[PDB]
Amino acid sequence: PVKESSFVEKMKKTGRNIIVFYGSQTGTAEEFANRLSKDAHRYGMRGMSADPEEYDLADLSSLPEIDKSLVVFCMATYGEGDPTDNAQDFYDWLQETDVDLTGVKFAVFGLGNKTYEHFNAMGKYVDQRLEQLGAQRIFELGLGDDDGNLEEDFITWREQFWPAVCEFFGVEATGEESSIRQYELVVHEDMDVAKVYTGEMGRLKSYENQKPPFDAKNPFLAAVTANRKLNQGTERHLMHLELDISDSKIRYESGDHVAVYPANDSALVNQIGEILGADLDVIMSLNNLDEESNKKHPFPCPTTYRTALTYYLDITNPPRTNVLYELAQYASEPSEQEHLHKMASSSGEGKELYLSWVVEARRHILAILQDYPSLRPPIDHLCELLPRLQARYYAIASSSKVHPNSVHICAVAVEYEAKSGRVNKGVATSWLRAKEPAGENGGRALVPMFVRKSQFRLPFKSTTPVIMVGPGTGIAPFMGFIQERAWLREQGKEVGETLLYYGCRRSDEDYLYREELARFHKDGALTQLNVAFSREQAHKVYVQHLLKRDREHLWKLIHEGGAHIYVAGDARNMAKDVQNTFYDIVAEFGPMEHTQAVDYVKKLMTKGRYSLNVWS
Ligand SMILES: Cc1cc2nc3c(=O)[nH]c(=O)nc-3n(C[C@H](O)[C@H](O)[C@H](O)COP(=O)(O)OP(=O)(O)OC[C@H]3O[C@@H](n4cnc5c(N)ncnc54)[C@H](O)[C@@H]3O)c2cc1C
Ligand SMILES: NC(=O)c1ccc[n+]([C@@H]2O[C@H](COP(=O)([O-])OP(=O)(O)OC[C@H]3O[C@@H](n4cnc5c(N)ncnc54)[C@H](OP(=O)(O)O)[C@@H]3O)[C@@H](O)[C@H]2O)c1
Ligand SMILES: Cc1cc2nc3c(=O)[nH]c(=O)nc-3n(C[C@H](O)[C@H](O)[C@H](O)COP(=O)(O)O)c2cc1C
Repeated sequence: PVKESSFVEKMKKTGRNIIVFYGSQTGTAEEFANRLSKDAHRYGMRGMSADPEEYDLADLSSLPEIDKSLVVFCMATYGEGDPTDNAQDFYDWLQETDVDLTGVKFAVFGLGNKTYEHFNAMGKYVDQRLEQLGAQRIFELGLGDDDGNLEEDFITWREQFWPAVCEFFGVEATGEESSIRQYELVVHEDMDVAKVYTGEMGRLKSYENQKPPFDAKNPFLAAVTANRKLNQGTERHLMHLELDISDSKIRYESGDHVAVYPANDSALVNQIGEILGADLDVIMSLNNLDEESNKKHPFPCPTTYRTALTYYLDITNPPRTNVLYELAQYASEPSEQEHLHKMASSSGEGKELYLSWVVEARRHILAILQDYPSLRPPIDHLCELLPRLQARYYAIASSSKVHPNSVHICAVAVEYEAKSGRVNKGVATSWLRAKEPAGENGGRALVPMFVRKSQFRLPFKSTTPVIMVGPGTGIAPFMGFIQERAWLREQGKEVGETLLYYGCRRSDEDYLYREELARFHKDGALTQLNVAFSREQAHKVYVQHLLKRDREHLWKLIHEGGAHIYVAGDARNMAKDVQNTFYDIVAEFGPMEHTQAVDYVKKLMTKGRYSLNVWS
């Protein structure tokens, strides 16, 4: 990327004394950064949030040139305790630099967690490194946990952070409070249709005029060739889709991920407009009131409210506390204005109400507008407050050795009864489920997508043994692994053992790729096809039980055969239980104490022989 000029100079030229950097992948850290940046005004200060990737952090050395200057880092962790893609350069710089940061004042809030090994790795590193470099910490490191409730961890940290800042710099709670807007509304009663965004992510008309290379800013509209129901029963809906990436020049390997940009439910969009009495077809733009910022709009503009609510805004996840806080002013019934205002509390009934009535109940914006009927905010402000609609990732279920021009997806459609009382539908899966191949040329079901390279890969040597554990939709990446493994064999190569440990409720309910797997097994592509049917008997039978059963042979492949272990699917419980079972296997056949088995297994991970492709 081409770097922006010195952030320190921008701050000087714009009267800013605090800058907040975000290492964000799915926007969580980015949003916290903006919240902190906006907070500054309430304390006699002025800040800006910034993407570290667009700057050279070596300029931190010049920050002391600004009086009462301070830098805050909101850093989330990804991969294997890595830094977010956008924080890679900063991370590389921190280890390599020897620059002296004497005079620099900092604070760090990490978006870390517990269902992962190095929980909050990045956050801890930045906070530690800046100090080593000579900078002085102005407030304790924050350790947020997305497994419980990050929002609340942030609220807690934030509540103590500002007072600490005011006391150190000797500033007053000046601003106190008062509704402030980041963007101004400009309605376009004309506008040449050719310059109105209709859902594209980057360059205007980029969805209609496709031009490579394609990525997150320029997605490729892949035609949906196939979309079929995978499960045999009716309990749920599991689907297999095939996206045509021919002529896109996109490359991929088994184990990578495919991201898609979905469209919200039209009915839901319609109702929001209706309940607010807003005309959704109004063409408009929301322009930053700060003419100096590079963030000219909250989303592609000009555009209609309908398009924004459909392709650019998140209207289904529970609104964050600051959003409800800003909306409170539009609730005409006192008790309702009060509940909304108190959602941002660090303790008490207001906090409990938020955790239960909003988060736990999974109340999206429309639900709140319906249940607190006096809340009728203007459409333009709400659009400024809502977070951006994020792309959804899927473990590519095919091998490029076999399907170089097609990317496959295996997904379960999300649809559940929320405690809010309504049925919530998953944005991307509901949208993907409705995509229909059409028929030859009559209608073209297109899916905006791009590929994100992962580190989940089959061994370089075809002879290395492979142990795959992926129950449920965790089978997704392994279909690619297996197609490729079978391919290698077909190509005359010597392939080591390939074992699949799969699981589903019942063979006649949701045994995904039943036919394909049976075929691969029959042809020898799969050395063993171990399937745990969890509900075909009174007790549970899970993949870990099969692993325990085969402990002796697996240990042989692991300790003597240099086998590679892969775990995909549920990251919350399955992955951990599977990990624990491997601990026990190693502990028995080592032999060695549990503590040592853990180390042994954690080493396999570091040496690239124990990989994960899990999610929640
Ligand atoms: C690297 C990676 C790979 C992935 N690979 C796959 C894959 O191969 N296949 C696949 O199916 N998915 C996969 N996912 C999950 C995928 O990205 C989507 O999250 C999933 O398909 C649902 O998206 P959605 O937009 O339909 O749902 P959304 O509208 O985004 O809603 C999902 C949210 O709803 C909530 N939720 C769901 N069920 C309930 C319930 N019963 N009660 C309360 N809350 C609930 C949760 O908070 C969840 O976060 C992957 C994720 C990552 C990060
Ligand atoms: N937030 C929520 O409330 C919520 C609720 C449901 C699902 N989800 C999400 O939706 C996804 C469901 O994916 P899926 O359809 O592919 O999986 P799935 O069908 O639910 O499960 C696959 C197989 O794994 C078994 N299993 C359950 N717990 C296990 C454990 N601890 N260890 C080993 N095996 C276990 C299941 O048996 P049994 O089911 O009989 O135990 C089943 O046979 C998950 O990634 C999850 O994050 C979220
Ligand atoms: C694919 C994936 C990998 C993750 N890996 C880690 C990890 O190694 N350590 C950790 O503490 N959290 C991990 N998390 C959780 C994030 O750190 C946490 O959800 C954070 O709030 C995300 O912030 P963001 O939206 O700003 O990127 C992971 C989340 C996803 C989706």
